[PDB]
Amino acid sequence: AHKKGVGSSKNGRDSNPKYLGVKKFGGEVVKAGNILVRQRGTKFKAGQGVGMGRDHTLFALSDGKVVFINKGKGARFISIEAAQ
Amino acid sequence: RRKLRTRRKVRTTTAASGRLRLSVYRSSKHIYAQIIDDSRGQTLAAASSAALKSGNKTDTAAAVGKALAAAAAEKGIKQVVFDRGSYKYHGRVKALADAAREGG
Amino acid sequence: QLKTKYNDQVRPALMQQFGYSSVMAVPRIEKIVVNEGLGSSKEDSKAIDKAAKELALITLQKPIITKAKKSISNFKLRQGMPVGIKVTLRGERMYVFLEKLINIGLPRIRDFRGINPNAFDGRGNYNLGIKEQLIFPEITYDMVDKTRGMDITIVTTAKTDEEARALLQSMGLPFRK
Amino acid sequence: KRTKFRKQFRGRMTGDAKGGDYVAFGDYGLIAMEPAWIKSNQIEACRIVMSRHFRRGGKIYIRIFPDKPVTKKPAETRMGKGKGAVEYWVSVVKPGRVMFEVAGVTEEQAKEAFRLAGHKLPIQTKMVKREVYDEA
RNA sequence: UCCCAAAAUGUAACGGAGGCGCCCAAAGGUCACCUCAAGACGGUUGGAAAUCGUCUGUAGAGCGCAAAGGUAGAAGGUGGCUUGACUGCGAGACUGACACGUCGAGCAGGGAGGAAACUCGGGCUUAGUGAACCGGUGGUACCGUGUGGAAGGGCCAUCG
RNA sequence: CACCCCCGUGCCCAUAGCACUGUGGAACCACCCCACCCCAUGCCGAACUGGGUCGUGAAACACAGCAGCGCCAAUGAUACUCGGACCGCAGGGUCCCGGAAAAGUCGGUCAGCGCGGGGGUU
Ligand SMILES: [Mg+2]
Ligand SMILES: [Mg+2]
Ligand SMILES: [Mg+2]
Ligand SMILES: [Mg+2]
Ligand SMILES: [Mg+2]
Repeated sequence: AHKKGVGSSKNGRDSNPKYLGVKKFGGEVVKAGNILVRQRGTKFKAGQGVGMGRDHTLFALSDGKVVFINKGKGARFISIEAAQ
Repeated sequence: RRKLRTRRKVRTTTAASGRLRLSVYRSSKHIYAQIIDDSRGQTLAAASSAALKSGNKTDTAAAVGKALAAAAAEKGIKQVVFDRGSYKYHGRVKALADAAREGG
Repeated sequence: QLKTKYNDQVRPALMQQFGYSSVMAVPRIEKIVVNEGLGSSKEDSKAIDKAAKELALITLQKPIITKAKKSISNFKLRQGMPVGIKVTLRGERMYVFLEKLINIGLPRIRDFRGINPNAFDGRGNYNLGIKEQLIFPEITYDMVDKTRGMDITIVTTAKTDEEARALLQSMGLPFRK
Repeated sequence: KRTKFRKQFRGRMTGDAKGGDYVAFGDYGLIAMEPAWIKSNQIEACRIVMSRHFRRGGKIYIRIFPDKPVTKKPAETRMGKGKGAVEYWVSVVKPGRVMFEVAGVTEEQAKEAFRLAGHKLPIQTKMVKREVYDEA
């Protein structure tokens, strides 16, 4: 036993596995359920036939074609323009 | 404030529901109770109060709602979405609802 | 109980003093705010009811306790603890407490001469300062706990301090000469 | 010299001068022709050289500041971690960057104080004059 | 979690920084309502800040924590009513050598909020964890050594 | 979408915004008016909410002017760079070929486009 410290200060190991990003892109065919975006907050917000999971995951509600709408950052949307 | 209109107007999930929206202008005494189409930038039915108020101004309640409900069948409309602008759904606007909720 | 005495004497006089295009463009009194910024050095559960009950007899209104902004500064500062007592007066209840001031409040003050006239709230408003509690019509040392005071704010529809200054005095208000 | 508040450590990379005019503040300047890391002590060395030459007044503009922290080898090893916080502070200088500029002194007075300050620097320099009014 | 990381994903070092091993019965569900930090000028204990008032104010605040993303048409702040922090299931994807891990529309039984469209299978998200083996406990009545029971086991649940 | 204007509601969400300045009242909208209840304020009809005029168009709004500020923003040139090929012991640099900024300057803007209902051309 010493009077100094428990864990030694000034470290540099530590980091984490992690994934993320866009899964399906502008002009891709999607089946219903297909995840099209993995993200943190609401980088991209849901549109036509596009849902939003607990972890802001954007998925297809109904089959079709992925369409991206870029209004100017923040106002970003993914939609499904149903093929039929 | 102006945040209340945009609030209910945002919670009115347009195309997911399939239904048409029913707007109301009860801030003044010339209630505009309109049937507005989601997709097309169109207003279908509608019933005002300026064109003969029937003496009443706030009591014209059911009158504008009845006028609307009847005008809806004339077009076919049966499925609706009511949008209480900033109006706390209680008097003037609560009657217009039942007036249309019983007139079709 | 004062309404027409605001109109008939003050209202036409301001168009006969200045000259407004309409009866609506003439300055008006928006609201009267009464604030009791106690606590800090008076952190007691007993003192909470004290001024609040005393305020309920003068304004005829139940007062609200404006809690601290959760400011946990160096000195005696913490979470949302009771630090101020507020009551708003507008319309009917406003003129009941305003008349009570010019008649019993303002003259029946020990060491009285008049109130500060100098440029107050630059955008046509007034913020009165009271330095005692035993100078009110319904407040006496017989049925109390200790010795204190209060603060009062007068909100007006006046565009400038120039137009605000006239309205206050012509309603009946002391100015040190 | 050193900076007041920071992060502790840095890196390294280079390419032609980004933010260095010609005639701002002073009448005559001293421009870098080579890239380097200007040590706090080399600037101090140049300053004192110029200040001494221009005895009284004080019209020396040091347009460069040492902000980059550099590290060191305690004595041996490698069987340990990242090192030496407190070695020395540096200013990343790229060719074109005005390091110093003088005022209220003649062409001849300035020619010399810069000729002197040049001998204390780890790079080749050039003495300059006016005719640069880019954006103000 | 950020940086390294070379504008997809991924990527090492005894490289540079910093957190987690829980918490919340509301800090959950839903329906209502509210809108921040700061500064100037004016005022009771006061007076550097405080409680009040007007004027500026994408947000310079907040979000139980670390940081990043996100966010005021709220994810911030306040209240009513509540227990979906449900049981049986999973079209289809994300992610990993596996074993794990993530997201999820839709169907049934039953509910909660709301007039209603609707929303609800915990929390703005990304940490708050531990295979298997042996075993404690509530349920179940599958096996049970000739038969009928029983001991013991199996099976749901869950604790170490 | 004969034409003017107004009240609602869209697409578009700064070339749509702010400031300054001017016009509009009894059509529409705004304050206003009173409130014991329906309903509402951790206090106050401020806001919600109810009954209604008058009075005014002050405030708000709508519309119009304007280029002071915001916002938008070239051409040229450079930075940087895919591929080809080199220089320097090095930090670092060059040539050929396409690609191509950011900032700045010229300048451009006080939007454009729908649907419904109300009131005017005495
Ligand atoms: Mg620009
Ligand atoms: Mg090529
Ligand atoms: Mg190359
Ligand atoms: Mg070589
Ligand atoms: Mg080229």
